[PDB]
Amino acid sequence: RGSFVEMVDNLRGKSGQGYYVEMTVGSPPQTLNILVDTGSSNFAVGAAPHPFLHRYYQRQLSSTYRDLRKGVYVPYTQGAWAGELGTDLVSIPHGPNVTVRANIAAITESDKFFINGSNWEGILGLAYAEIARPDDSLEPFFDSLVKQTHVPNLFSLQLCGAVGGSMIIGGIDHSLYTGSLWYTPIRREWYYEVIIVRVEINGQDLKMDCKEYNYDKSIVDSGTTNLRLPKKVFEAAVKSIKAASSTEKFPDGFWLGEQLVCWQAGTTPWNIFPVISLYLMGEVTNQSFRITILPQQYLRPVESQDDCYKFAISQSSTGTVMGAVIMEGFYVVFDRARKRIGFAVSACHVHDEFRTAAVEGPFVTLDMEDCGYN
Ligand SMILES: C[C@@H](NC(=O)c1cc(C(=O)N[C@@H](Cc2ccccc2)[C@@H](O)Cn2cccn2)cc(N(C)S(C)(=O)=O)c1)c1ccc(F)cc1
Ligand SMILES: [Cl-]
Repeated sequence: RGSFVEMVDNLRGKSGQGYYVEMTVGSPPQTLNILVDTGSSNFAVGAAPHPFLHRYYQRQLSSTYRDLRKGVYVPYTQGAWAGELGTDLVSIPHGPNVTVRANIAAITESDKFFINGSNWEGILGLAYAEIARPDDSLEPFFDSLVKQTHVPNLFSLQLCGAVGGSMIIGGIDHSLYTGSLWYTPIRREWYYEVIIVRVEINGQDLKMDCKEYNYDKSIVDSGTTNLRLPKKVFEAAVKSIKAASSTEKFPDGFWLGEQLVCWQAGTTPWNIFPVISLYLMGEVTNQSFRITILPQQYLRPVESQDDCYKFAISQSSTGTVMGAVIMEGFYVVFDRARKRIGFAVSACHVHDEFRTAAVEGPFVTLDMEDCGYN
């Protein structure tokens, strides 16, 4: 097919509990399934038995492992782990045709980090060194890949929800999207931080000051399931989504992610729930564009003749997190060489015969440089 064909369809996800790619570490080779996380910057692998791991990295069998004689601990919003730093050879067999010596944290203990049944045994933090632990001197995997090889400084993700998808490393594959790509600047290289300049629920502007949508940051994060919104924005958005979906009433806990609602298999009334649009700053002064997701992205299946769903927009106290809810609508291009992130409608996103996810523009939006937090 296109020149990156052998990286298409290189991601899997088991019951929707994270998308992961196979990575092969050490010598002789040990291949493990690695969750792709654009919200963090450590490459870390299970390296000791755990009840939720089928396999783990055995350093003593790899002749090329080098111990860096330093511990590392990483806490996330969900979960934490502790382990030991070293370096070893790493290749991605359905990724670029190169092998690099990368830092690797060997996870030896953890709390609420591994997910039973998820089939992944480590994490690949693809964001930048500023947020790596123990500190920014520990080079992240993608930085090593670009410094040691010819691979261009860009990767792109198509996360296909319900689970699989593609991680194209070093380019873009045009089969994975339709329409045009539209780009927003990476505001700052730490997380993949972006600026959200307007939010609409079924065409209706939420009308908050744009500084509320980015307080205290907005990031794109493939290792977080939900669209997470700061408190005032979440409360406002729920009020508006309730109002829009008012031909059916749901208990208050459903909008808090505490109750599920189930429909008989195949009857979910998608049409009653609104589309949600986020407008992002564009590449030209005063220009923006909008990405629009469907309830097939923000109502997530929980795995009888019953389709059960959880509402997967939730409250955050650390800014807007555009997680898998947002990314499953779109092919997302992390164009680190041009400090920008591109969105296009994904060729695999879940939709129905009446509505599809969309990426549209340009719009005119003034004073966008004021939306960001300082
Ligand atoms: C793998 C699974 N992920 C979740 O279940 C999940 C993970 C986190 C979280 O902290 N993610 C960490 C990395 C990590 C990866 C794996 C385990 C723990 C943590 C970094 O990305 C952000 N981070 C950096 C510093 C602080 N935080 C938060 C939440 N929520 C808080 S939620 C419920 O979505 O609002 C839910 C998944 C399932 C389906 C998918 F399509 C995609 C992902
Ligand atoms: Cl097209």
